[PDB]
Amino acid sequence: HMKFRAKIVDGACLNHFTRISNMIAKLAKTCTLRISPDKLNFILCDKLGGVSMWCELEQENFFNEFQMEGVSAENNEIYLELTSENLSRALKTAQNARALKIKLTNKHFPCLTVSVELLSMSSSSRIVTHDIPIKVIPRKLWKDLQEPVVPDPDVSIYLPVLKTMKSVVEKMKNISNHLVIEANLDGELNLKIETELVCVTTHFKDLGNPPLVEHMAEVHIDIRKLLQFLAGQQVNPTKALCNIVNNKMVHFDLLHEDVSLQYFIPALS
Amino acid sequence: DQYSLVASLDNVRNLSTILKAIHFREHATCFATKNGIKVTVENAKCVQANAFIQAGIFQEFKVQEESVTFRINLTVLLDCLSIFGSSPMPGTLTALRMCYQGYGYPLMLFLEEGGVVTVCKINTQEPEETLDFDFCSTNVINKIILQSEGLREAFSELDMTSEVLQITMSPDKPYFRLSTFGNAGSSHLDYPKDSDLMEAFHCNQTQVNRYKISLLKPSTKALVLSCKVSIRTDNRGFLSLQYMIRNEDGQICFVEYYCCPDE
Amino acid sequence: MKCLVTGGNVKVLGKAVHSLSRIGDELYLEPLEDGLSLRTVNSSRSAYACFLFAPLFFQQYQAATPGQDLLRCKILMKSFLSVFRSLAMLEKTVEKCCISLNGRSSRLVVQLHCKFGVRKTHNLSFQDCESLQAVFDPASCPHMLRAPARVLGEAVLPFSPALAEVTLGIGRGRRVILRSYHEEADSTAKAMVTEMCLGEEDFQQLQAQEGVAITFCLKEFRGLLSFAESANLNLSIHFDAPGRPAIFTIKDSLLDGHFVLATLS
Ligand SMILES: OC[C@H]1O[C@@](CO)(O[C@H]2O[C@H](CO)[C@@H](O)[C@H](O)[C@H]2O)[C@@H](O)[C@@H]1O
Repeated sequence: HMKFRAKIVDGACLNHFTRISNMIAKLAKTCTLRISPDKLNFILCDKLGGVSMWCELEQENFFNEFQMEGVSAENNEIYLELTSENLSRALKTAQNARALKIKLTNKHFPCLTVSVELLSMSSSSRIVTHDIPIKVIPRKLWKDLQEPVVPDPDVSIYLPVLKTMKSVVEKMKNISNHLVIEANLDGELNLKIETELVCVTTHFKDLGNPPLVEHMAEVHIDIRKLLQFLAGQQVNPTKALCNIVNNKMVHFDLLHEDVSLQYFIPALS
Repeated sequence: DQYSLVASLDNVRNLSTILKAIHFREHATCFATKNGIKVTVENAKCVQANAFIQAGIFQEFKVQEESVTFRINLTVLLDCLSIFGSSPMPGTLTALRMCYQGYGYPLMLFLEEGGVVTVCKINTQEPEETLDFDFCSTNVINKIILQSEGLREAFSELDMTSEVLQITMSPDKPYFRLSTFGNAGSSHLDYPKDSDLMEAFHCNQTQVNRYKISLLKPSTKALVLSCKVSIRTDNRGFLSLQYMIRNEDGQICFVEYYCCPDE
Repeated sequence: MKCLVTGGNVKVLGKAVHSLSRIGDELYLEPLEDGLSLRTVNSSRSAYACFLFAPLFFQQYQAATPGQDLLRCKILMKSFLSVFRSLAMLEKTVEKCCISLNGRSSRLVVQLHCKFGVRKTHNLSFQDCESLQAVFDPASCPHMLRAPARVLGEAVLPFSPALAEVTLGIGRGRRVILRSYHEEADSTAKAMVTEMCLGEEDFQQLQAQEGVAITFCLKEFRGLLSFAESANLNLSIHFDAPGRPAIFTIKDSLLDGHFVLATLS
């Protein structure tokens, strides 16, 4: 008898959650929500181009009420697959919300039901209810929903202003969908596209590197995936790190307001 | 430094904006001379759009020959010129340094914003036959100049359904008339010669010419950025539209549209 | 027939048309004694809309046209909508709008008198026809509701702009319920359902039996809502049982509007 029931009564929290939801709705059409006693993770392990995304929330930073029971005491977790825009559309009016309730239900079929109690001046407030269709993922499939292992990065560099990067890759994408991203321990990072009739290279410098030769570590990637990740970030993150594994993968590690986001983009072909 | 052409701008927008006014073809021909740069795009013998940026607009501008010409992909060119975004903020400029070594070499762009530097290598092509519409002020039957600002809304509401746009200019009423003839609909746009918008009116004969409207549609881009526009037709029936555009530094630049009549 | 509009009334006439273009493909026009009547109907004849602009809505209103006539005509909604397409260009540049017709004329003339002496003339073609009518009686409807359009606008906000049908129903405590409706089959791709439960105090009037519920076209309702919200007017809904039509009404001092929508059986 697995179950989940949570509530948010704090305005700032309700909005923070909503923003995070709008974000993953950008990074992936479909995602998996992992529920634990103290956390909530949004997971995308779509292997193709096997780009992965791992988002983690600390339940206590959002909910004033939180309760769940996994499949079994031993493995006290729950994995629900859902359509991202569904969760965003549900949080659509949370701007004028007094409270938010989320609860795993099974009326017509399994759903994550979200109830938004709108702000009111009387004793009776308007209520918006949304029944989000979810698919419970069986324990056997949980293995393919674990956060990717982080092989030590050849280079780990602080990322530049994301809005600026977005603009640049936005335009580069109009020229090619292949992109080379490179960086070094000297605080330099370059974005590069090369086609027969036009080449473009954007040089970022004085970026800094985290403690612990200056040849660069590079990696060829699908530009559309880099655009996706950047398009998702609504604001420049507190801590934003780019970790590259020469010719193998770029790994982004963001930490904005106690909410970490790990995006993984593998090399091409 | 054997560079046929070298140019610089503390503000790329003093170039990218004008170039966007004539961006309806993927390719354009660049013509540089001691006096400045002329970019031209053509639509197969029917339409020609030219943008001219006088050398005085640039901070650095030098040509090492009598004239230098080359063809480039305008779309890529504009994509690179706005590599840093299209919504810059006050006090946030993107500078440009253009370099074109010579025949057979790529156009090089160097842009920097906030210290970030973008390098662009845009291959050049062999120019092609560039149409010649010699709109001599001695061939001009009628000429008119309007205040661009108040024509934008109206001009964007031209029934694109009709395949043609008919222009009427005359010393008699109506003075200046644009007419369409679309799906079960005849429509007319009239501007009186004594209008506040009418800064100059010199029609000494009644002319009525037709043009395929879709050929004239792209002329809207230039209209939006201009502050003035003069309209002229000649004895052949060709249309000439000259747009006066003021850049961010108050300097003036012109865009010109020529269109053959429809028969 | 001659109708001359000025001031803000030009912009409101434009809105009425946009709002009408969201129901039917043909615009029916009847200059009546008590006002200009603009009507349209569904492509399936399941929706009916009508706006009646009282005489004082115009600066000059002359229903009768010289020559053997008593005008009743239909015009391509698209052609008429193009005239008022840009509510922006209206609000700003347009000062006067004059709609005219002669007995020996073949086209309907709409002439916008714009700033700086600019003038735009539209010659629309029309077809003489019979008065467009529908059958419905609000007075015999057992249930009705009345609330400011702004409020219903908020009631419909949670749903998707693309939602086709919606269910309106009365709950206990006199709570009004709006629920998204869909079709289809024990297949996957089950749709998310949204429900909005409104307080009783949100309605100026509510006379319906609990458990009562009807489903209708939201895309079409929104046509009347948009016009009503902007004009900040109250909206009434008169309905019966599933299968009978739902009647949506608004009433200003210079105009009347009715949208008669069908309900699933
Ligand atoms: O008094 C209400 C009664 O009038 C009718 C019949 O005349 O409606 C007429 O007037 C409406 C506009 O007020 C038109 O939309 C309608 O087409 C016309 O018949 C009845 O329909 C209504 O119950």
